[PDB]
Amino acid sequence: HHHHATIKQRTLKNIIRATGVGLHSGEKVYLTLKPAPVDTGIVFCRTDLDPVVEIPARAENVGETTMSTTLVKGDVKVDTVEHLLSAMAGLGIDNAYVELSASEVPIMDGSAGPFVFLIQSAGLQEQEAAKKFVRIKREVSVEEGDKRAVFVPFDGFKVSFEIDFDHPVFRRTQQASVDFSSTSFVKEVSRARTFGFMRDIEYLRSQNLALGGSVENAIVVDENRVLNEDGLRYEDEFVKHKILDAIGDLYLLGNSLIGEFRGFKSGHALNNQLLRTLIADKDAWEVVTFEDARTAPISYMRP
Ligand SMILES: CC(C)([C@H](NC(=O)c1ccc(C#CC#CCCO)cc1)C(=O)NO)S(=O)(=O)CC1COC1
Ligand SMILES: [Mg+2]
Repeated sequence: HHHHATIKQRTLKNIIRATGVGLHSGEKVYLTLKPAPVDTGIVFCRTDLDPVVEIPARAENVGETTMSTTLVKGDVKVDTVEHLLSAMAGLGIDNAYVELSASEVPIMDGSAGPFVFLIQSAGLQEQEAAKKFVRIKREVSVEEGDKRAVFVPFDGFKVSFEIDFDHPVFRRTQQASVDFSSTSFVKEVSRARTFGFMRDIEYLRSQNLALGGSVENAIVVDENRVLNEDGLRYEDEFVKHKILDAIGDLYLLGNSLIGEFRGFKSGHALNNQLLRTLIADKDAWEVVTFEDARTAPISYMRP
């Protein structure tokens, strides 16, 4: 028959298994993504510990936001969740358990591409409960110096980002806007790899960071050019990756957004400051569901 269909929560149809290396720790890590019940959200599970330590991927659990987005509970951390969370958000996955055998999510090829491929191969499962969205109803802005991150009301979901690197590799706009109620996360953004400049990578290594980085999982830039012999996947890959990171960091809200995000030189730390300010300002957002997908401002691929 023909009639209104609620937009439903989604989990995984099948389990996903992957093995990789942490970008910063260099450690080998085994990843298992599992389906989860309605209203679970995304939950990270350190299965190398006894007992297993579980950390919901929510803004309140964000520890340090230095080089990557890190979740903390007591003395236990899960590092670099942003790229996997970007894949979850981009495919509309509400509920899943993410089991990790080590403290850091594997970096894969530096983008969300391998995650979206593994998830879409396994397939998604719609669940018998309405999907909840957080709708921006007032402008919310956080700044620190010359960095800015803002939420604005928008009947859809749209992310804009601008970076301002003074570096010969950008002699480029350093700006991109993507409307995901219109274009596709998989198409526009998922394949954008992380990047680092050699000067900063050298410092990071001296601090026991970036230990797993290489041309196999990152765009590596020296003082003048990209060192990866096979080049860039997009002419604006750097700023597309900033958008990927933003989508992942924003999914620490625990629900998909109906609104617009605008980032100027933002990063994990300011992104999370923006989420904490939004959450505290309950006049600026509300939780909504859609009983008829045909009238909703957002749509999703077939599962
Ligand atoms: C883009 C970022 C937002 C971020 N990437 C990292 O932290 C990172 C660090 C090291 C490496 C590496 C390597 C190597 C090698 C072999 C040669 O020896 C890659 C990526 C991110 O994607 N977070 O999600 S960044 O902060 O701008 C990254 C700075 C550092 O310069 C710019
Ligand atoms: Mg990143």
